[PDB]
Amino acid sequence: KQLIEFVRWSPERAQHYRNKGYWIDQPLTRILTVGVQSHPHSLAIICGERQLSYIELDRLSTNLATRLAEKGLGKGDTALVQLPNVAEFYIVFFALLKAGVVVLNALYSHRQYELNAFIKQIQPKLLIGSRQHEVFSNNQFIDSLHDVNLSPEIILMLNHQATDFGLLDWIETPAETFVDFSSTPADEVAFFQLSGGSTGTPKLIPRTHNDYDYSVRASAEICGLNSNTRLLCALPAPHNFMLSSPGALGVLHAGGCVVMAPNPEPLNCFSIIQRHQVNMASLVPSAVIMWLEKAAQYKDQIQSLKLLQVGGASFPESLARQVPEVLNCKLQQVFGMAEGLVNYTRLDDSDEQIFTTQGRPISSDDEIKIVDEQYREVPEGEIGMLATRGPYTFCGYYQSPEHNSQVFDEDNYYYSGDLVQRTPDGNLRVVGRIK
Ligand SMILES: Nc1ncnc2c1ncn2[C@@H]1O[C@H](COS(=O)(=O)NC(=O)c2cccc(O)c2O)[C@@H](O)[C@H]1O
Ligand SMILES: [Ca+2]
Ligand SMILES: [Ca+2]
Repeated sequence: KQLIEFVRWSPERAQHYRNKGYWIDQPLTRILTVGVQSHPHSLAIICGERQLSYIELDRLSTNLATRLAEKGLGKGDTALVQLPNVAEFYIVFFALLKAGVVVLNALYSHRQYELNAFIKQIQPKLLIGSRQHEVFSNNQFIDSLHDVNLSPEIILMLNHQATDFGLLDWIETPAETFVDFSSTPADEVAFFQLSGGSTGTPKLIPRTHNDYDYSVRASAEICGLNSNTRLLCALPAPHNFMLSSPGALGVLHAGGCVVMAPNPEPLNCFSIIQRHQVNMASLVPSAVIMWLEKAAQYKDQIQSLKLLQVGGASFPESLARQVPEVLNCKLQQVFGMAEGLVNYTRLDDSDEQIFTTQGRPISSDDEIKIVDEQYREVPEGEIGMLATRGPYTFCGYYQSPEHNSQVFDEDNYYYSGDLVQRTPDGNLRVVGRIK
C-alpha cells in the first residue's frame, strides 16, 4: 500500500512545470503505448539477429507484467535488475513500469559488494539477473541473502538452469489467472537511477515518470531524433546518458530503433554499425579514442553514422576536432548527471561552440548558479561550483537526509561538485571537480 518515499518538488514548482507543459502526467510507458498506436510494426529493438517491433515490445512486456502481478508484486514493491545489453533489458524495464514495481537497474559490471548494498537499501521482492554473471555463477550470493532475511520472494534468471524460474519463459507466455496492475502515478517514483559521482557505493536517485519522461521528450527534440534514427547502444543500457540523453527512451519516443552492442569495442561496433546502417552513437571519451585508433582502416564500415554524442568525462578539444575529420559525423557534446541536469551542444551551434564547450541545459527552466568557496555567484565567465535545480533534477537521494542536507542549499539547488564556467555565448565548460 505505501508507495516509495522521495523528496518532492515544491508545489509552486510542480505547478510551474505543468504550466509550461514539461510535466504532462503520463507514465513512462506513454513512449510505448503511443508507439504502438502510430507504427506498431516499426523496429524498436535490433539485437544481433532479432528484431522487436513496437508491438512485439509492448506485448512481451505486457506478458511479464501480468505474470509478476499474478504473484502479487506491484505498487509498493521494489525490484533489483541486473542484465547485459540485450533486448530483455527493455522488456523487463517496461514490464516493471507497467506493473508499478519501482526498479533499480544495476550495472552488469557491479559485483556482490554493490548488489548487496542495493538489496539492503531497497529490499526488493524481485530479483533478475544472469546465470552468466560471476555473482550468479553458483548460489553463494542468493543463499547468503537467506541468512539476513533479504531474500526476494521472486528471482528470475536469464540463461536459467532447469530448477530456475527462467526470465524468457516469464516473458514468452502470459499468466493463467488475470490480476490487476498499473503504473505508479506520474508524480511519484517510477524507478531508481544511480550516481557515478560516489566514493565506492553509488547513491540512489528516485526519478518520477513526469521528470524522466520530460527529460526524454525534450532530449529527442534537441537531437533531432525521428523515426529513421537508428541508435547504437554500446554503453551500459541502464546508464542515464544511454537510457535518456536522449538514449533508448529518446529514440523510442521518436519512433526509431535501438541497435544493441555488448560494449564499445571498435571492430565489433564498427561492424554492427555496418550491418544495421546505424546513424547515431553515444560514447564516453575513453571509447572515443579507441574508435579513433581504428576508424581510418574502417572508413567504409562506419560511413552511415551521422551523429556521435560524447559525454561522461572530460573531453579535450584536441580530440573533439578529430571526431568529424576521422569518424565522419557531426559531434554533439553532452554533460549530464544521473541526478538530473543535462547539457547539450545544439546541432546548429558553431564549430567552436561544439569543440570547446559542453553545451547548454535541456530546459529554459534549468536554473543554474556558479559559486565560489563562500557560496557567492562568481563574476560571469569565471570558474565556480555548479549548483542547479530544474523540472527534472532530483530533490534528494533515497533515504539519506544526512547527505541530502550536505549537498542541497536553502533554496533547493543541488551541488554536483563540478567546476564550470559560462562562456560568452551561453554554454557551459566543465573544467574540474571538487569534494
Ligand atoms: N561532458 C562531460 N565533460 C566532463 N565531465 C562530465 C561530462 N559529462 C558528465 N561528466 C561528469 O559525470 C558526472 C555525471 O555522472 S553520471 O554517471 O551521473 N552521468 C553522466 O556522466 C552523464 C553523462 C552524459 C549525459 C548524461 O545524461 C549523464 O547522466 C557529472 O557530474 C560530471 O562530473
Ligand atoms: Ca520480430
Ligand atoms: Ca557519416
